[PDB]
Amino acid sequence: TKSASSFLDTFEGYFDQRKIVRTNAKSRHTMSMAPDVTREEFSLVSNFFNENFQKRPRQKLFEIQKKMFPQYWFELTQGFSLLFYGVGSKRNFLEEFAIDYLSPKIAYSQLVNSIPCLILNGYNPSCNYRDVFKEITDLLVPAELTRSETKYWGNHVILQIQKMIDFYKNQPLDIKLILVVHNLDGPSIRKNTFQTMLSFLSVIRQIAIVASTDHIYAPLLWDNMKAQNYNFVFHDISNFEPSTVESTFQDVMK
Amino acid sequence: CLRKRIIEEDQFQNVAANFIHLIVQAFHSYTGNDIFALNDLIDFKWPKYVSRITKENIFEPLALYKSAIKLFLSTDDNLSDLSIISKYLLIASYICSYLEPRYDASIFSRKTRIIQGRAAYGRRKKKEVNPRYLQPSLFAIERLLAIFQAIFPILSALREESLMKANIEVFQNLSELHTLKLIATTMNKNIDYLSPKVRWKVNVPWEIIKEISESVHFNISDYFSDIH
Amino acid sequence: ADAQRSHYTVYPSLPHIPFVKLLSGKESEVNVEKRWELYHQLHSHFHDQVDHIIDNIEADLKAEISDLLYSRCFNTIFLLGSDSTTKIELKDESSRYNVLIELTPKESPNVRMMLRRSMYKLYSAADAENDVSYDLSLVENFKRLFGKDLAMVFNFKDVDSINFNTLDNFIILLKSAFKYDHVKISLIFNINTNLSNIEKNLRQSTIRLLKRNYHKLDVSSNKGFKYGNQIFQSFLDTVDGKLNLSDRFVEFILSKMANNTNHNLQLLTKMLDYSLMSYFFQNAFSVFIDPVNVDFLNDDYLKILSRCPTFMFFVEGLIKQHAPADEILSLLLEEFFVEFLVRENPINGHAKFVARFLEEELNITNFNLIELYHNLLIGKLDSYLDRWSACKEYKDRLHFEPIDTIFQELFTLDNRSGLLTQSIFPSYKSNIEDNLLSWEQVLPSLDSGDLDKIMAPVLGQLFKLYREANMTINIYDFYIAFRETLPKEEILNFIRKDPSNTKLLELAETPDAFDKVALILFMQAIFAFENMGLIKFQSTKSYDLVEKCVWRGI
Amino acid sequence: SLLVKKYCKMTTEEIIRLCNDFELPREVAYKIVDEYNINASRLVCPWQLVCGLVLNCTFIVFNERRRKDPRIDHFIVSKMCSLMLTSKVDDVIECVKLVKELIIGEKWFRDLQIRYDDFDGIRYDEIIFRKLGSMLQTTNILVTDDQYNIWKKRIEMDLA
Amino acid sequence: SRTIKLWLKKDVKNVWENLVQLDFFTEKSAVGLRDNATAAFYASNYQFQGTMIPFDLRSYQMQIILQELRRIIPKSNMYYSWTQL
Repeated sequence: TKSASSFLDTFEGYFDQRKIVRTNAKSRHTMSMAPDVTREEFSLVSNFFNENFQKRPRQKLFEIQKKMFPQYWFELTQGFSLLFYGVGSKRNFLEEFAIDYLSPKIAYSQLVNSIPCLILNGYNPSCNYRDVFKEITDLLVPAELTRSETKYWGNHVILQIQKMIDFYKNQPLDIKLILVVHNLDGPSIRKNTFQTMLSFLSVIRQIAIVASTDHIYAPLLWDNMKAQNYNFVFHDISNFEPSTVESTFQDVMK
Repeated sequence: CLRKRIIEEDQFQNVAANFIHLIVQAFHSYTGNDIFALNDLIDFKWPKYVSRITKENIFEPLALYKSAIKLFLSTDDNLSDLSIISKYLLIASYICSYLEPRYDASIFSRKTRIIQGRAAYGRRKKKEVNPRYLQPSLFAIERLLAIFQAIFPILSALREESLMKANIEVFQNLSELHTLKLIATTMNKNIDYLSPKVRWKVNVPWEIIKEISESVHFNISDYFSDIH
Repeated sequence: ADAQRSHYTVYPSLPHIPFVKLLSGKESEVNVEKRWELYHQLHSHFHDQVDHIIDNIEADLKAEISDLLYSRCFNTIFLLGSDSTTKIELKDESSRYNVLIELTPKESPNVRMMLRRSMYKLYSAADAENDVSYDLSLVENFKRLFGKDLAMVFNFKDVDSINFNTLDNFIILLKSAFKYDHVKISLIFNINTNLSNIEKNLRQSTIRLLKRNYHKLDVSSNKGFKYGNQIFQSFLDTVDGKLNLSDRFVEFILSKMANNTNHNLQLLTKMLDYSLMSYFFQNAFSVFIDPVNVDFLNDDYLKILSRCPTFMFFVEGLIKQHAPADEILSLLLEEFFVEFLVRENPINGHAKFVARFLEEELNITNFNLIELYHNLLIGKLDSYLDRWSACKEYKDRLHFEPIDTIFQELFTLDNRSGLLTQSIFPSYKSNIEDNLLSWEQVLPSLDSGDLDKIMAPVLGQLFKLYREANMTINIYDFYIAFRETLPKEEILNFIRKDPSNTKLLELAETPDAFDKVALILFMQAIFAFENMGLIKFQSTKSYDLVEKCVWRGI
Repeated sequence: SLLVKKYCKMTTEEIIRLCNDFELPREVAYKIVDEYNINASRLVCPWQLVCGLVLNCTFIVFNERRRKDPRIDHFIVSKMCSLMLTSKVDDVIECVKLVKELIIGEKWFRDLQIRYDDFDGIRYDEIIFRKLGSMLQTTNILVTDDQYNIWKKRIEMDLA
Repeated sequence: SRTIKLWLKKDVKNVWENLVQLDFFTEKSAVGLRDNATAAFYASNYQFQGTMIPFDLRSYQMQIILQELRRIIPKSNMYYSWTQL
């Protein structure tokens, strides 16, 4: 079904491809004419093609991308948050960078255990901001709010993070926590309170932020204040990876 | 102020009462029968009326009215910095909110065709209701970005591709416009920005977008003169 | 499994600077550490001045609000372009409580919550230096409880975000306190858009109430360019005598600084910082901004510095001016490199000179020092000074021609590679579209080699058919179009390459094998497109048609 | 002006005559023939498409000569205005940009880009590090080693 | 055409607010004053769409129709002829 349009790109292509199709010019082709495929053969063919089709170019490209790892480390030490984007899964890249590379480098440069890496699976729709902050408060042990700081039915998480920001401004600038956020534009983490929480955590220089995004409209999530607080350096890392872990929360039959 | 004016250069009560009836005769149609609004107008226009009292005017009420006639033709009860991308995004959102999406190729399409085809002909007959008198329509993100690209200002040009694409600055400006509520959504709390079900609409009147377009020297009225 | 969890902490297993070795890895580690420490002193010297400038912004801005706030109606202050981050101070004024109340739109869902939070904060602040009801009778009983007079200063934060009906009703509520002789009320409005947008949302009687005494205050950092010029001058005095700034870089700074208005200074700081990191990470000649490293000259330094176009122009001018060939071959250098890296480059001091002459000798304040520096770089300072109609008599004193010095290309901040664009302000959706459409600029073409050679990756192959289609796509026709591009024989040979997998070998000899494989790959790529936001199902319970959402080049 | 003439008549012999005056390889010339043939019923001016096709192929095939000599890039379009009977050069680069939309993503164009190792004017090993945002990417404010070597050999030739 | 001062939009805004306040106009599909305190508490924590759009675009309905105005407005009024269509 190639379009009979003169244009493909820009607003010219946008206005030229949104024309009106008559009823007799439409196709009444349905999913009932498709060959029937069960879940098991779907799983079998997908894990065969995701492990043997274009695996060697993906391997060589991934070996090119780890030459960027010292530059990523240098951008994290100067206070910038890393945002990775591209076509394909970036989950293995983020855990391999943060765990196998970045945490021993930060721990050895700050001279004995390595830096803890808190992983946020934003592709999970059950990612909850209060339990993430519970894990953060166990990892960092911040001072609790006094009675005048609780305000009047305020959000205790946001007030505690603001107190944390005012505390950590007069501390040595040594990274105490590595916050990895797979799929920062995921279904529950893209909400306003979660983004506000994560940007205010990104204000703190002692927390390293390594995040990834999958949606094409992800920079719509951040206004001027959130872009100032996040302090992103953007890095395009396209690899055409399968993304099989993130697909377990959706139904592939539909 | 009155006793400073009589030293700088029953009848005091006469001129105060005459000012009160002049205020009432000038502004009763505007204030209605409101005691409070007329009291504010009296308090606002009393010192400017005292400041135009002369020796020729103190015993001549009509000439003193004509000397300070500007205070009675206008009520004057009022209190009288966006980026270039934010300004053009506001203009494009107004265009998307008040032009129906089936004739944009009849206005914005300008580029040379290699493949045979026809653009939109345009609207056949004009409507007789000004659409800016009604509530704004809803649009998608990509229509707003397409019209914003259409209306944004423009051998080394071979590798130039002189058309501004929606980079992160455009999306950041759009998000700033949403958090200022110059753009609005269909839902207000727990907003899913990345859902295609969520649509956008302009949230400014015609006067605000008019002075915004004159701030950037954009002819926004030319897109509305032929339509109605 | 941790992959199926919401969140989990990994205590990595621990089995020293991020700077790498340049000169194709032949740089010494001493030079790497010296580059690291040199970058740290330059970064510290810039950021100490930046912190002092930001502190001075805070101090002077609190001073202006404190002046305007002091010396039977509201005392209204409108702070235009505020962004509501400043801590407002109130003095100690004996026999009178000065209580400051911050209200955000999140703390203001209705008038009742505004009053309850305001009176709780008022009672808490009065007690801090028998329970009561948190209502306006606390205001009328304030001198009976605490003995002193009351001065409330309300600070409404993000006034463009609070519901205006609630704010109007709250101002009308606070009007009731005017009948008490021991109460004065000041209101501070953090206006972000403009004042005309605010008064069109308030009722006319409220505007008439607010008109009795109000003061406007432009509190933006863009007003007068007074704070941006100090940051840019601090960066200039950091790099004075060490690094040059290109006209391309300053033009980029101006163009990006125009696109952001509420947050301008930290964008400028971020751009200058990232340029400094990029220079000290990519350039091995950075050690030569310190004169003590001139004994660290090696061969690879000489062949890198011999490709400078200023050196190219200098030696071709030398063969233009000198007839004998013996002196030319002697230069084609190590001693000639040293004697020119210690030049003063007085453009920074002259920029400071015209800045202080424009500010303190001609009483002209509305100039951008970044734009003035760009005009001094391109050589058109007179065309920048002929605007105010007062530099006509001083046109000849402030003349400066640019001196294109030798070997300045090894010590400069530029953008001719687009690295600052790709890292700070990328074309995000355009990069996604171009990686989907092309894909040979992402995946290498190594020369299952046959199927990798002649079949595209599935997402790019789907995007090639997606882009050429209409707004509304039939899913079955899309699958038919996708199946035609695939090789029917090489795919069936590819799934028979592994003899260990038996169920795939069993499915391979089915007469409906290739269509099943094509439909599985098509459905996986379609759900990848749906998760990326490229397509949308325009239904709930059919999933037979999709709508295109994203167009390349928009 | 050959770019103005609407619905004009042409054969494959004129296509081979145009593709042989630019010294393209023969397989690229027949792919240009096939690309015109699969669009031939739907062009308002087929010389626009043909001009863009030969110009986009001759940018790719001689990428090395254009890198070591930029004046070839100032020659080829300057020659082709002599063949399209146009005085201004803006319509030729407009043809290049308009045809570039229609052949990007096509399989044979991508294979040509791979086998000449030319992706929007540069090799793969540079474009991958500009896509990654590497600080160590080979920016062009100096000259290359090959340009420096041939310049040094030329200046040593003209010295004696 | 067949004199009366034509007032500007900014001045007519105050007359419009006074007509809303005197219950001549009513917001479209407005419930108004709730029956019990629980419904009023539920309404007070909701942000109505009419309170965020600009005032010139709010839908309103008449508490008095044009026929009733023709019934009550005396014949000697200078706007009586416009109480008919």
